[PDB]
Order: sequence, then C-alpha cells, then structure tokens
Amino acid sequence: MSGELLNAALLSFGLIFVGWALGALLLKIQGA
Amino acid sequence: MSGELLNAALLSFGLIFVGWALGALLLKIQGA
Amino acid sequence: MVEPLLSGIVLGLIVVTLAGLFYAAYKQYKRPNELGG
Amino acid sequence: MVEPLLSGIVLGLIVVTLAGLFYAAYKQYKRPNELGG
Amino acid sequence: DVPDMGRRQFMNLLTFGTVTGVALGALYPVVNYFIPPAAGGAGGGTTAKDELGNDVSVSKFLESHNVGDRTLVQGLKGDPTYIVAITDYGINAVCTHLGCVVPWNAAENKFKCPCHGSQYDATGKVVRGPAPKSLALSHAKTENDKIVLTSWTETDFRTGEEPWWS
Amino acid sequence: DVPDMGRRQFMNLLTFGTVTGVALGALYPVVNYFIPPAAGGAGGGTTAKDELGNDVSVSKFLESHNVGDRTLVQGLKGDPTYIVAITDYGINAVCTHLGCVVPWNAAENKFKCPCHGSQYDATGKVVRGPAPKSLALSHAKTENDKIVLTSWTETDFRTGEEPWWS
Amino acid sequence: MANVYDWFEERLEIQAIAEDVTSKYVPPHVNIFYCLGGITLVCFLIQFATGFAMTFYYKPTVAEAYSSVQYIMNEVNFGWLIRSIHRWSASMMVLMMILHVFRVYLTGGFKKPRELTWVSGVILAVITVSFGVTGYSLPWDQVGYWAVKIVSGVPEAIPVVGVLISDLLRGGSSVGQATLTRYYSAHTFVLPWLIAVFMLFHFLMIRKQGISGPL
Amino acid sequence: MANVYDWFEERLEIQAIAEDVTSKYVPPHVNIFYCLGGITLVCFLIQFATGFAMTFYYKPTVAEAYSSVQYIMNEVNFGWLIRSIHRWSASMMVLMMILHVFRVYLTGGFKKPRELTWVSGVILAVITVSFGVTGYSLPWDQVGYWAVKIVSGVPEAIPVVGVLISDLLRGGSSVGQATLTRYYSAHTFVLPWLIAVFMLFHFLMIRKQGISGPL
Amino acid sequence: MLAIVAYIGFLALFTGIAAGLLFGLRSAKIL
Amino acid sequence: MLAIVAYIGFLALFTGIAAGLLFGLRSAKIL
Amino acid sequence: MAILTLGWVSLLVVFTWSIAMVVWGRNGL
Amino acid sequence: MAILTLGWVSLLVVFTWSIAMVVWGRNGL
Amino acid sequence: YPFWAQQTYPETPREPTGRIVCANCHLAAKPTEVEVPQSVLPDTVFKAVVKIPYDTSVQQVGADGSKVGLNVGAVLMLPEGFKIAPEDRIPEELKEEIGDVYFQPYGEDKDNIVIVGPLPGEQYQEIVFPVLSPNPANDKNIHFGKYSVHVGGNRGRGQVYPTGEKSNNNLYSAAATGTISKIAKQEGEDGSVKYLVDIKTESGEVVSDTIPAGPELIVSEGQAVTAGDALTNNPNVGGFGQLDAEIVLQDANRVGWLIAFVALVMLAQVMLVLKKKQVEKVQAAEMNF
Amino acid sequence: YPFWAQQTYPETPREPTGRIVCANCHLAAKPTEVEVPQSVLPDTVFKAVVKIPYDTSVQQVGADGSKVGLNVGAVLMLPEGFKIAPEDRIPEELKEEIGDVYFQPYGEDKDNIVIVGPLPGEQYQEIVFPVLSPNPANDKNIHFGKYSVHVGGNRGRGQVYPTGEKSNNNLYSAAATGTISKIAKQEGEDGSVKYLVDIKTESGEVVSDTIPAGPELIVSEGQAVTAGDALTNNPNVGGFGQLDAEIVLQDANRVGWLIAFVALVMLAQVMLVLKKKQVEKVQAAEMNF
Amino acid sequence: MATHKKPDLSDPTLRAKLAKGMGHNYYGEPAWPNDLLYVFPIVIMGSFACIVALAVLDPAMTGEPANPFATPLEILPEWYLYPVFQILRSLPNKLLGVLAMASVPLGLILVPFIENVNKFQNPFRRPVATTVFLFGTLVTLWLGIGAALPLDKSLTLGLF
Amino acid sequence: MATHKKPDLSDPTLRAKLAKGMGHNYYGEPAWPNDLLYVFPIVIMGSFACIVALAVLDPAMTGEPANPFATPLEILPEWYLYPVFQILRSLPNKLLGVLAMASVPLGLILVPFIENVNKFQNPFRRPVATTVFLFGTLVTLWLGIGAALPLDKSLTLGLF
Ligand code: HEM
Ligand code: HEM
Ligand code: HEM
Repeated sequence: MSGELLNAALLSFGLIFVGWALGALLLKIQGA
Repeated sequence: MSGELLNAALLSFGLIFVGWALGALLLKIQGA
Repeated sequence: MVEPLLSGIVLGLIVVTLAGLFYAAYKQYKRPNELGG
Repeated sequence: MVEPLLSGIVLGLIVVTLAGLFYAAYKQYKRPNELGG
Repeated sequence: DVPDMGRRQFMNLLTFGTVTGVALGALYPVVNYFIPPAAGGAGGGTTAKDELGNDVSVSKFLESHNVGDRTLVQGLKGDPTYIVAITDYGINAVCTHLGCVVPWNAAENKFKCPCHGSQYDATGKVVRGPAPKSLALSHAKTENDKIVLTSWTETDFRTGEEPWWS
Repeated sequence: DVPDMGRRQFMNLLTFGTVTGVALGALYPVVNYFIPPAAGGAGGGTTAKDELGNDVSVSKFLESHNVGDRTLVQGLKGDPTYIVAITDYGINAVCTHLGCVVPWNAAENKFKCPCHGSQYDATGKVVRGPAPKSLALSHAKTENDKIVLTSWTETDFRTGEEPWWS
Repeated sequence: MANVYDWFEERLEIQAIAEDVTSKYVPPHVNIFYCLGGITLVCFLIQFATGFAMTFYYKPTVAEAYSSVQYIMNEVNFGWLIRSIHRWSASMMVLMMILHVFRVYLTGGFKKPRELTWVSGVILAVITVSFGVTGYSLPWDQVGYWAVKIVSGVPEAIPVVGVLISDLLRGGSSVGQATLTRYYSAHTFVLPWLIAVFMLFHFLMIRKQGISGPL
Repeated sequence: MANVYDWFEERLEIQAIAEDVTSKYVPPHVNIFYCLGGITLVCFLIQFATGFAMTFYYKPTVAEAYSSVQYIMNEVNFGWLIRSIHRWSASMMVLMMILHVFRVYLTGGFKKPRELTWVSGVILAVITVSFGVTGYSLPWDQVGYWAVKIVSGVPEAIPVVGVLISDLLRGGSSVGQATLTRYYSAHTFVLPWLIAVFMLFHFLMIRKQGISGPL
Repeated sequence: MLAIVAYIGFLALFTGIAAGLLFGLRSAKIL
Repeated sequence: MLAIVAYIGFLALFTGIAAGLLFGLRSAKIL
Repeated sequence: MAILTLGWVSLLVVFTWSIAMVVWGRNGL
Repeated sequence: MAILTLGWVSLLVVFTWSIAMVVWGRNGL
Repeated sequence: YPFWAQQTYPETPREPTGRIVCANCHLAAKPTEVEVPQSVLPDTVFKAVVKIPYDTSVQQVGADGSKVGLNVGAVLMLPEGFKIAPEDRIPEELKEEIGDVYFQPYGEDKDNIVIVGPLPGEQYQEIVFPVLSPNPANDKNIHFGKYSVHVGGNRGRGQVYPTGEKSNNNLYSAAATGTISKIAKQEGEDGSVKYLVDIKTESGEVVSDTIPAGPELIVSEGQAVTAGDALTNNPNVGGFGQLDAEIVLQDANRVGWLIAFVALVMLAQVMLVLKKKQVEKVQAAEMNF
Repeated sequence: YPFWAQQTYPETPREPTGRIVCANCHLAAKPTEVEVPQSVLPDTVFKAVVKIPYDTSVQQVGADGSKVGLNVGAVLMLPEGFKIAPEDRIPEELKEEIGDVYFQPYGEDKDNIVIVGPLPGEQYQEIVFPVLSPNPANDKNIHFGKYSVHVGGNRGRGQVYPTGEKSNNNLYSAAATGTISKIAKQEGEDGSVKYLVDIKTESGEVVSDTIPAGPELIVSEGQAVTAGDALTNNPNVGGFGQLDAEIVLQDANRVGWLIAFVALVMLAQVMLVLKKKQVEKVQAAEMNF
Repeated sequence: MATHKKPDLSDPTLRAKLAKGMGHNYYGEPAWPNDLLYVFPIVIMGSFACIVALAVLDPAMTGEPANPFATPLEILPEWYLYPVFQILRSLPNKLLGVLAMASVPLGLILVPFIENVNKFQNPFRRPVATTVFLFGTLVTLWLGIGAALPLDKSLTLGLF
Repeated sequence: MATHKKPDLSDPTLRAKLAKGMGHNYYGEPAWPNDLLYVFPIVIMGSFACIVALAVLDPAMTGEPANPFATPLEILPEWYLYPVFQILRSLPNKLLGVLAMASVPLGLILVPFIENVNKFQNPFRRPVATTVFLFGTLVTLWLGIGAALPLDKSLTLGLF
C-alpha cells in the first residue's frame, strides 16, 4: 500500500494542470 | 405552603423601598 | 412542583416593577423632560 | 493507521501548491505588477 | 448591443435555478437524516417487554403477576400497556387527555386518571373526566412462551365504528 | 481643589482592587470544580477488578487463570497490572516509554513492548528498548477472597535506591 | 514598554473604539428599569458559564443522566454550587426578561424605528423558554421525565405535520434515549448558537438606533 | 409589496451595507491560492453542519459511544454520508489550512500591519488540530482510545504543573468515562466557541486591513 | 426578631461605612 | 483504460456543453 | 441555627444594598 | 463494476472541472 | 391503622407514584399539613409538626353502631440519616409539646420512615416530631442538600380491613336490577344490629344483601332500582391527606463563606459609587466629556 | 500449519491486539502482501491475492536433517457475510489462477475466516482467493460500508509444535555456566543424528543437553560459557507476516446518485461562469462599477 | 449637580435622528466612565450575589429516578409555563389549545404593528393600550395561579 | 479585457493606506458581483463535491470496540500529527519532547517579528527565509514519513 499512495499523489498533482490547461483553453475559445 | 409565598412576595416588594429610601438618604447626606 | 419561595419572588417583583413603571411614567406626564414625547 | 489515498492527496497537493506558489512569485519578479513590492 | 434587463434576469433564473438544484440535492439527505429511523416496521409489531426492557414470559406472568391480573407491560411504541387465562387484547394506559399512565382500580371496576380525574371501563371506554376518546386497543396473541402485540385494524367492539388511532 | 492624577489612581487601586477580590472569590470555586474529585484516597488504595470492572476472587483466579500464571488485572489508578501461590507484588503493565500495555512472554522470560520494542524482567527491570525507567510495582495482599492493592513506598528491590513513582 | 500600547493602537485602532465609546450618553429619562435587559444578559452569561462547567460531568444517557447529576451534587468540588446557581439563574433569567418586556412595553420603546428589535426580542423569549423546557428534563428524574412526556404529545393535534413534528422533537414514537439525546443537543448546542445570533442582532440594532426617547 | 424592501432598508440600512460591499475590489496579484483560507472556512462550515447533525444520535458514554456510531452508519438515513463527510472534511480542513499557511508565508502577507492576523491564525491552527485530536477518539474504538491513552501521558513531563494538566485533560489519573466526557465537551462545546471567536477576529482584521500587496 | 435586628444592623453598619468612607476620603481630599 | 476513456469523455462532453452554451447563448444575444 | 438566619439576612441585605448603591451612584430612580 | 470506476472518475472530473471553471471565470492563474 | 400499612405494604408506605398506601383504605380526603424548618444544621434536633385538623364537635360511627370521637395517625417519611431524636437530646419545652407519642419505624433500619399509630383526636390535632438531622462529616452516604419530606395524615375510621372486607363506615348499594321486597332487620347471637334486602321481578333471580347497621337508611319500600343504587347515606366524617415538603440539610461553612462574599460585594459596590463621585468632581472642573 | 492454529486457538486466529496466533510458533518475520479491490458491489465474485514471496533458490532444513524446499500457508480474515465463492460462480480465467487450493473455514459458520494449509512454495508464492461479497438487500445484519481485512502469510517450517516442544528449525543455547567437556554425537535406534553436551567446573553440577541435528554447529571445544550462549547457528530461512487491508462493500445506487450530483455541480459551475461573462459585457458598456 | 451634556439642537445630523425617533444617545450623562465602568459592575455583582445567595440557602433538589410506569401526582412544568399549561389542560379542543399557545409569541410580534397608529410612549397617554395590557397581564396571572389548583376550581380560583 | 479599476493615486486617503501597507481592496476587479457572487459559489460547490465524492467512494471505517487490556500493533494519530509524533517518540528526554512540540506554534508566532527586518513579500527577494522555510518543510515531510516506519529505520527513512 504505497503504489496507491503514489497513484493519488501523481493524480492530485497532475489533474491540476489538466484543469488549468482546460481553463486556459476555454479562455482562448471565448476571446479573452 | 402559601404563607411562605406571601412572605417572599411582601419582602421582595417591600425591600425595594427600603433600598430606594436608603439610596435617597445617602444622596442627601452627600449634598446632591 | 410549586416552589413557594420562587413563586413569591416572581409575584413580588412583577408587582413592584409594574408599579414603579407606572410611577415613572407618571412623573414625566406631570413634568415632561426636554423633548418629552 | 496509514491511509494511502489520504496521504497521497496530502503529499500530492502539498507539492503542486508549493510549486504554483513559487511559480506565481516568479511571474511577478520578472514582470512586476503596479505597486510591485 | 448589450443584454437588457430582461435577458439578465433570464440568465439569473437559469443560473441561480441550477445552483438551487445543487442546494436542494444537498438538502434532501439532510432533511431525511433528522427523521428518526423506522421502528423496524416489518409486521404489525413484535414482542412485549417488562419494566427492564427484557421480555415477558407467559409462563412466569400467569404464575406470579397478580390474581385477577392487570399488569403494566411495555407494548407498541414503547407505550405502557395493560394485560388482563390470558386476554386477547391489550389496553393502552395513556389517558387520552394529556398522557398520564392510568392506574387500575379493581374496587370500582374502572381505570382512573389521577391527573385531572377521568375514568374508563374494564375494556377502556370513557365514562367521565376531561379525557375525550377511549384508551387504545391492540392484539395480544401468545407465540412461543412470549406475548406478541399487533395494532388494532378493525372497528372498535365498544364504539362500533372505526377507531380513532386505527 | 480637585483630586490630581495621583489621587485618582489611588482610588482606582482601592476600588478595582476590591472588585478584583470579588472576582477572585467567584473564581476560587470554579478553578476547583474542574480539578477532578479525589479517587477516594483514604488508605493506600483498594480492590482489584477484572476485565468488566467487577472484582477478582483469589479462589477463582488460582483455580482457573493460567498455569504459571501472569494475568492482567485492573489495579491502582485503573491501570492494567500483572499478577503472577499468589505473588506479593503487582507489575504495572504500562511501558515507561509512551504507555502501551506490555504483553508477557513466558518463552523468553521477558515482557516486550510491541510499540517500539523495549523489554523487561520477570520482575520488571528494563533490559533494553527505548523505555527509560522500569515497570511500576505495588503491594498485593489477600484480604477476604479478594486481592487488595496499595502503593510501593519503600525502595526498589531491583534498583536499590528509592522509586521513580514512589 | 518600547510602547506596547502604540503597537496595538496602530493596527487595532483602539483610539477610534475609545472615541466611539466615550461619544455615547445616557439621557435623564433612562431609569433603573433600563437595567433589566442587561440583567437578563448577566443571567444568561451565568448560564453560559455554569452550563459549560456542567458538561464536564453530565452524561446525556438514560443509564447515566440521573446519577451524574447526583455525582455533581455530592462528589464534584462545588458541584452543588455550580448546579444550584444554574438552577436559580435559569429562573431569574426568565423573570428579568419578563420585567424587561414590561419596561419595553410601558415605555413605548418598540415603535417605528425599533420593531425588529422587539421581534428579535420575542424570538429571544421563545428561545429562552426552550432552554428552560429542555434543561428541566436533563436530570431524567420523575419530574423532568413526566414534563417531557406531556408536552411531547401536544404537537399531534396539528392536522398534517403534527405527528412528524412530534417525532422530530422526541426522536421517535415515544420518549426515551433519542428524546434525551435531542434535548441535550438542543440545550447545549442548538439553543446557545441560536440565542447568540438573535442576541447579536438585538444588541446591534440597539447600538445602531440608541435608546428610545423620553415619555 | 406596499414596498417591503423600503421598510427593511429604512431601519436595517441595507443601502449602506450594499455600498460598502460593492466598494471593495480584488487586485490582479490575487490568484487562486488566495482561495485557500475561504476553502478552509468552507470545510469548517461543513464540519459545523454535519457535526451538529451527529449530536442528534451520538452518545458520549463508554457503554454507548461505539454502538451509536454503528447506529449512525447502519440505521440512520444517510447517517453513513453525514459521518463520512465529517471524516473527510475534517482532513480536508487541516490540509487546506496548511496550504493556506503556505500561501500566506510565500506571499509575505503576515508582515507589519498584519501580524495579529498571523498570530490569530496560528491559534486557529492549534484549535483546529485540537478538534481533530478530540473527535478522533469519540467513537471509542481501539484506534481512538489508544490514541488518547498515549497523548494523555505526555504532559506529565512538565515539572510542577504536569500531572495537574494531565489530570485536567483526562478527568482523573487515567483514561475512562471522564476522559470521553471532557473530550466530548471540548469537541462539541469549547472548541466551536473558541474557533468562532478567533475566526471572528481573523476575519475582522482581514476586512479592516484588506488583502496584502503585490509581490 | 433576630432577623429584624440583624437586617437593620447590617444595613446600619454598611451605611456607617458608606458615610464614614465618604467624609473620610473627603477629609484626605481624595473625593 | 475505461478510466482514461471515461475521464477524457466526461471532460470532452462538458467542454462541449461549455462551448455549446457560450455560442448558443451568444447566438440568442444573451451573452 | 443563628447562622441559618444570618444567611437569609445577607440575601435581603445585598438585594437592598444593591438597590441603594444604584440609586446613590446614578442619582435616583 | 464499471459503475465503481465511473464513480472515481467523477471525483477526478469535478476536481479538474472545478479548477477549469475558476480559471475560466476569473481569467487565469 | 399505621401498623396495617406495614402489614399489607411491608416495603414502603409510598407507591412509585407518590401515593401513600394509607389511601387504599382511608377513602375520603381531608387536609393534612406539615411544619418543617426550611434548613437544619447537621447533628441538630428540630421539630416537625404534622397537622390533622377536623371538626372536633362532629362525631363518627363506631364499629358497632355508636357515635364516638375520632383518632389521628400519621406516617412521616424523612430523608436518609434523619430519625427520631434520642430522648436525652430533646430539650424540655419540646418534651411537653410531644405528649404520649409512640414513634415506631416502618421496618428494621427504616428509621427515617416514621409511623405514629392511633392518638385521641382531641389532644393530637397536631403531632409534634422531635427529629435528629444526620451528619455528612462522619457518614459517607449522607450529603448536604435539599431533600423531600413526605407526609401522610389521617383522622377517623377506615373503610377496608387488611382482610379485604368493608367496614361499617361507608355506603351500601343494591345487588341486582328490580323491585325491593322486604327490608327486614334480623340479627345473630353475637353482633347486634343487621338489615336484610331482597329483589326479583321478571323470569329469574331472587337474591339478597345484608347491611351492617351504623350508617343510616334512606330507602322507602319497593322500587325498580338497577345495579348499584345508593341505599345508605355516607357516615364517614374523617379522611386521609398527603403532603410533600422539602428540607435543606445545610452546612454552616457554606453560609459563613456566603456572608463573607456578600460583605465583599457590598464593600466593592461602595468603592465603585465613591469612585464615580470622584470622577463627577473632576468632570465639573475640567469640562472635557 | 494453519490447522494447528485452529487446534490450539479454536475461537479465532486473531488476538485482541491484532496479532495473528500464527506468530506464536513461526517466530521469524518475512513480508506478506494482499491485493483486494478498493470496492465491490454486493453479490459479486472478486479476487483476493495473498503474496508470500521468498528466495526460491535458498533451501530450508527438513524435519530429519535434509535440505528441502518450503511451503506456503495463509489465513484470510474477511468481513462478515464474505466467503469463498461457490465453484459455479467463479469464471474460468479465475479458476486457472487458483490452482489446487483447499480453502477451509476456521470453524463452523466462521466462513469469512479462511485457512489455506500447506502448498508447494514454488507454484504458490501467491495464493488467489475467489470471494463472494454478501448483500445488505436480503440479509439484515450485513450493511454497506468499509471493513477491515486481516491477512496472515507464512513460508517455511515452524519452531514450536502444538505440544510445546521445539522443532529442529531454530537455535540451541547452553544450559548452565562453565567449561564444556565433550560434544559427543550419539544416536538412538529410531531417529538418526543427535549431539550431546556437558558442563561443570567448581563445587557442584554436572548437567548435559542434546541437540537435534539439522541446524549446524559453531562451537570449538572447552569454553567457560555462561547460561544461554549461542552454540548453534540459525537454520530458519522462512517467516510469518501480517497485513491489514480495507474493503468497501459499496452500493451502486449511492454511486449513481453521486454521478448525478457531480454533473449538477459542473453544470451549475458553467452557468455561474457564463453569468459572470454577461456581467463583464454589461460593465464594459455602462461604466458604473 | 451630576454630569450633563445638553442636546446640541444646531447639529442637523442629530436633528435628523430625533425626527426619526433616535438621537437619544447624543445627550445626557456620559455613558462611559460614569455608567458603564462604575455602575454596571454594581448591577452585575449585585445580581450575581443574589443568585449565589439563593443557590446556597436553597440548593437544587434532585428528584427520584424517572419511572415510565408511574405517573406522579402533581405534574407541572416550570412557573413561566403555568399560564400556557393552564390554557392547554382546560380547552377540550386540542388543536384550539396549540393555536392559543402559538398565539402568545405571534400575537406579541404584532404589538408594534398595531400600536404604530401613534407615536406615544407614555402609558398615561395611551389608555386603550394600557388597559388591554393590564387586562392580559391580569388574565395571565389568573391562569398562572389557576394551574397550581385542581381543574374544577381553577376557572374561578375557588373563590366564587 | 476583464473588468478593472486603476488605483486613484490622487486620493490622500488611499495614499496613506498604501504607505501603511494596505490600500489593496481599493483597486482591481470589483469584489462584488464578479468574485463574491459568481466565483465563490463555484469554489464552495466544487470543494463540497470533492468531499462528498470521497465520502461516498471511501466511507468512514468504524473500528472495533476499545479494549483497555490489548494494545494494537500500529498506533498512530492522524497524518497532520505524524511529524510531532515522530519527534515525540524518538527523543529520549520527555521534557525536551514537550518543548519541541510546544515550539511549533510558539516558533511560528515569532515568524512575523523575525521577518519584519524587511518589507519584502516575494520569496525570490528573500532567499534566507525561503531557504529556512524549505528546510523546515522538508524536515517536516521527513519526520512525517518517518512516523509511519519502524523507529530504528526512521531517522534515515531506511535508505542509507
Ligand atoms: C445601570 C443599569 C443599566 C442601565 C440604566 C442600562 C441602560 C442601557 C441603555 C440606555 C442602553 C442603550 C445604549 C445606547 O443608547 O447606546 C443599554 C444597552 C445595552 N446594555 Fe444596558 N443598562 C444597564 C445595565 C447593563 C448591564 C449590567 C449590562 C451587562 C453586560 C448591560 C448590557 C447592555 C448591552 C449588551 C446593551 C446593547 C446596546 C449597546 O451595546 O449599546 N447593561 N443599556
Ligand atoms: C400509614 C397509613 C395509615 C394511617 C396513618 C392510618 C390511620 C388510622 C387511624 C389514626 C385510625 C384510627 C381512627 C379512629 O379509630 O378514630 C385508623 C383506623 C382504621 N384503619 Fe388505618 N391507617 C393507615 C393504614 C391503613 C391501611 C393500609 C388500612 C387497610 C388495610 C387501614 C384501615 C383502617 C380501618 C378499616 C380502620 C377502622 C378500624 C376500626 O375502628 O374498626 N388503615 N387508621
Ligand atoms: C494460521 C496460522 C498458521 C499458518 C499460516 C501456518 C503455516 C505453516 C506452513 C505453510 C507450514 C509448512 C511450511 C513447510 O513445511 O515448508 C507450517 C509448518 C509448521 N507449523 Fe505452521 N502455521 C500456522 C499456525 C501454526 C501454529 C499455531 C503452530 C504451533 C502450534 C505452527 C507450527 C508449525 C510447525 C512446528 C511447522 C513445521 C512442521 C514440520 O515440518 O515438522 N503453525 N506452518
């Protein structure tokens, strides 16, 4: 039980950038 | 148990005037 | 349960207070304070 | 008890956040906002 | 060129409507959480307990709990219920006026509420006092060595027409 | 003609001093109220209870509670205490490091703390592990059919010099 | 020291608070009866204190309630004092509040600018009474238990929501552990938060609008 | 209707509040990390709500604690939800607060005008952690019970007041009913009042001084 | 009786201390 | 796998609805 | 049993004295 | 057991979407 | 009689409802009073008075038929540790007040539950109890505090014997429905006056009842009366009454410290008032308020 | 052997501390692992894997003296209602994975406590359990939620028999203090290799110990060694290991409503962002902010 | 003598207040040291001392363990619930009782909206109100005493 | 684009604020509708939803009844108490442990009084502080992980 820890770590770190990028995307497609 | 009730009634009514009078007194003796 | 000392204090103080309230209300009716009303 | 999912979320979020804080601090070092400092 | 008041209020209705949805969804489980869990409502009710919340045994009850018996037993809804050669109905002891336990008097053949002085039958019909309706009735059937109680569906055998608690 | 700063501060000290008195008087009982009531401290302690907080009987203990016995008993201050043909001392089982109950191993002739691995004697002296001092000792004298426990006043028979918990 | 006060003054802005406080005045028509509301507050503060104290020993459980109260009276240092004060001050609070209401009413102080202060006050009175009802039965003695058992029935009368309201207030079809639990939550958690919010309003309005005028 | 709003406006003075609210502005340097404190508050509000909810069924007694928790999980409608939310949100609150501290510190926002806001925040952190410690052992399971039993010993080390502090925190010479009682009072009465006072300060200062400047 | 006497006496004594303290403190020019 | 697909899909669908709703509401001249 | 009477007396004295002190301190009513 | 996976997916989606929505709504960061 | 209470109801004279078992047989209700002090110090003898008044010149029906006076009796339930004072701790004044009273306890060790059997109702309209308060200082389950006192007082003859049969001091109804035939007044060899009854009418039943004379008759002759028609009068002129009171087992040290604290409060109040006066003088001089 | 656990410790293989009784005889510690799913739907067959790895090319001491391979065994403690899946509910893939495994319950009705006796350690480094989750819908004391799973895995021979005597798979010390005389290596008629010992020195004692050959010797000849000197070597190459895990007995309806609520949240979030955008346009036009 | 500040009737901000019913914290004796610091403690300590005195001289009773099978004789709530309790045990219609009960706070909530017909504060200047108040007060005290007595002698207090 | 109000640098009241470290709510995007009404709900609902999601997918465990005679193997507090717990189980001197524990909040209370030596906010502009912070952070995480492992392999994390 430490492959699951690092799984949660990686994801909660990485999903932010996906959210960020996806936020950035929506801003471009609106004409900021 | 209603002679005691009326005793408490009479006293809590009457002790106010004693307090009032005694307050009034102290005011006279100070020179208001 | 009916507590005679308590009930006495209740009845006692309700009466003196109601009395002094009317007294105080009167004092200012017969001699209005500045801005009285 | 050591909860792997929780601990992961803790370690994960502590790192991204510390990272983004320094990133944000940098962004304003290389290009100051009005009244910057 | 720029959205007018009509179109802003329409965005308000659309937007805050959806937000209200989320709120209501969140509020649904909460309202329900406070409503007490069901009293294991599978049958019509189950077993009668004594003064300690154990269980009455019909073998030990008829052996030793009053000659010309009328003894208080925890019945349906926790309620103290009288059990009267075991009788096929229980008499709920909560006097219909305000809810005092009604002690039995064998001498006068009546239950009398000591709270404000209302009286009932050997069955439980009101004869006087401020108490409006009559004492509630249940089914009392023996299964195993224990007394099982269920709620009285059918009409009152003392009023004639359908019960007030039915 | 009019009281100066010196005389106002002196009235302040006199007046608010007395007020502070009232406050302290009111605060006295309150502080004390929070300090837990004394653990019936008449003797040096009283009776030992089993796992349910009842009472141990020396007749039923020696009858049936381990051959080459070492059994956990609620002792002084609620503390789980080992009782080892009944032995005249109890061994407090709270390992001196951080307070885990120390299980007994008959195979190695030692108590071993499973928390961070500290060990003790058949008496209770530390041989290793992070635990600083040795396990506490009490008096275990039989009165009636029950075990009475009192606190160890005199010097340790295993250190030589006066106890740490004395 | 190095001026500790000027440190606090500079960021807390004490001086403005001091200026604001010493800018207020009490008019001649304000007599001793204008103390009654403040006395009501004192009684409640005494409740808050002694009530808190009692939560360190009281146990809201049918097995333990009664005897913890016994424990407080007989064994806890000054337990008897703490509890008797809480008992008496409970009664004084309700008395003084009535006296307060008398003064408010026979002084016309509930009018035009001030009716929300009166409305909040009525809510305060219902809250206070609820404290009383709930606390009264916490000892789980014969008196308190039989006081719950009568009132818990009352809401049944209401046509559609009556049994639900009753079940909510008592935690099921009849009085028992759930009732004590809910009452304990009410008395020590819900009602202290509710009274704090409505007192907070009550006082904010008073402070905003000042006392009412001379009669 | 007859203008209900103008009624409230005239005595509540809504307009001034509205003017005050809409007179505030958020500067460009304020990013997403300036949400962390507010998120901490959200977590606590979730604690307040679900915690309150649980006091309607939880019983702070060694005979009843564990099984009331069982009762909440198995029998109470959405009990499992309420409790799991309280469990997770307890953890999230502490996490977000740490993240908040990071943002405060790596943003220099604790300086000259604002050190009482930082000091109050540290107190808030100790309070929050105390909530955690206390709540953790309320189920009176093996985990929570053995977590109390270790920490309750710690204060003994302190030279003169150590045993007293320990006895005060645990309600006697060892963990037992008194400990659960005190912990329950702590978790559901003392700590919610203390956190409310220090959050009230924390926020009042923030509102007084506004956010700190750009970095 | 003892009640009445003790009441009058307690109040007399404290009115005493009130007055005494008034003039006493006036004398030392504190009031 | 299903995880990855479902994730991308859920976000795609909602980015869809975000965009769709943007232009859709612009079209009716609400935005 | 004299102490029992002095006990009640002291209640009646604070009550009276409390009024007196208010009246005195704030000049009437 | 597909529902068990979609369950965890939805957690990861709100988390991501919550960030997205903040970034979008308040123009960055 | 108080001793019949303890015979039928051995455990306690008080039922879980607070009803005193006495009322199970003394079926009418007259007023009963108590005088106890509001508070008592520990290890102190004090007086509890139980008042059982009735009209002294009205008379009751005796066992046979006679018209005799009535007797008083009472149970006094005191708190734990309380008990009747030893004779050598009762002062003289009190001794003279007590009279010829045989305090018994309700049972072994039930020393705070005090029975007082039949006393002539003309010297004992009020019964004086000398009671000794216990002492927390040297008995670990007696604690200072406020406790209930229950009192049960009766005057006049009862209505039910321990055996369950009625006495001659109540009403008598009719057995069944129908016209009464003969009200004959026969007698045995032992007891004196008795009175027969008969009913009947329509197909079935010829039953009869006998009434122990002493009450009275109010029946004419021959009436179609149902089941339970009052054919007697009620002779009872007595009755039983219950009260509750409270007593404070008080501690002198508590009260001492109270007086001390009250004094501190009053001093502090003077101080504050005088301090205001100083400020009033300062404000008059330097106009800056 | 797992069956010796249930012999000596019939009630449960888990002591109140969470220590698995297995460790009372398997005295060395090697790592044990478990794979369970994080969640399972009710009435579903899923796989629990228990991993008992050891160096396959290292060998152990057999009962006699030999150098043989080792066996794996495990106890699996599941939550209530959980149990080994019926054979007709296990898919094929899973069947092939399980091998020749004789799941037994620890005792009658203890169906969630699953023993798995000796298996050749070279095909069963990991043991696959087919388990069937229970169902709250039709069993009233099974409820959705998160529950512990305890796991105990062993490889290699133990150290103590049920009878209490040591095996040939451990260390051997010296009896008393003093110089060892002869290390003779006699034998009986039945068992093969044995080894004697002797001590003595100073006034008193001539005692001797015999060691069951299999371990090794590391002693020279004649040394003044005290009580408990290691005169053996440790032959043990196996060990026992414990773990805990958690499983969520999950409800699909819970998760369905979650997905629904999550979707509502995201929609609402879009709405709010779009609403802000509308206001941003209004503010640009009418400068009044 | 005393300390006094007269209303500055030249300040338009005070005037605007007075006009609205509220400028009354602007004049009188200084609220600070005078009242808040010097006399408030007096009132606080005094009320605290009365309460403590009553608590010592007349401590709380603990009853007897609750018993679900035995109803006491005498079964009252606390005094301030007497009038409401009276109403509640003497009306045959239960619903009617709940409503009369509910009508105490709801009725009182309406008082300022009913008496806003004028701006009088003085009771001598509003005899209709003073009468109605006195009437309710007296009816309350009547129903309060009524609750301590048997039902049959309550709606008359056992005097006629 | 966005909505923006620039600092009115002509208003002496704003200037006096800025000088004192605080005029920063006076300019930017409007706090009201924009932030408080439109995005705050987003953050509220979002964090609420994450929590609820975790609560459903990974509900609370209930343990086993407490047992005063049997200590678990593994006996941790919650994660945020790991670093403090680590310190507390590895220092032999108990008093020293209590003090190091007490020093976390007391040390943190002193941070603003120590770093008031300058008015810098940016971490890149204060490398001594950023270093010390990073050092403590890393030592914390170190002691945190340390607590989950056996004592003997903790002060090294079992890697050297
Ligand atoms: C001499 C006795 C008292 C009198 C004559 C009195 C009178 C007043 C007056 C005139 C106000 C309105 C203040 C204003 O016009 O701005 C007020 C409010 C208030 N009083 Fe009293 N009071 C007395 C005692 C007390 C006491 C003992 C307390 C205890 C804390 C107290 C607490 C309060 C509170 C919380 C308010 C709320 C309004 C505000 O803060 O301005 N009062 N009182
Ligand atoms: C402690 C409670 C009781 C008290 C204080 C009490 C009191 C008295 C007193 C004072 C008398 C004599 C009155 C007179 O002759 O003028 C009396 C007689 C009588 N009592 Fe009681 N009693 C009690 C219990 C009982 C009980 C339990 C019963 C029924 C079993 C009972 C039945 C009677 C009867 C039938 C008489 C009339 C005796 C006769 O003259 O034939 N009493 N009682
Ligand atoms: C559920 C818990 C247990 C498990 C999983 C377990 C596992 C095993 C396994 C897999 C073996 C065979 C290894 C091999 O020969 O290569 C074995 C042998 C052995 N076990 Fe256990 N066991 C358990 C309980 C016990 C207990 C309670 C005892 C002592 C009473 C014990 C004593 C032994 C001994 C002495 C051997 C060696 C037998 C021989 O070769 O002479 N085991 N055990």
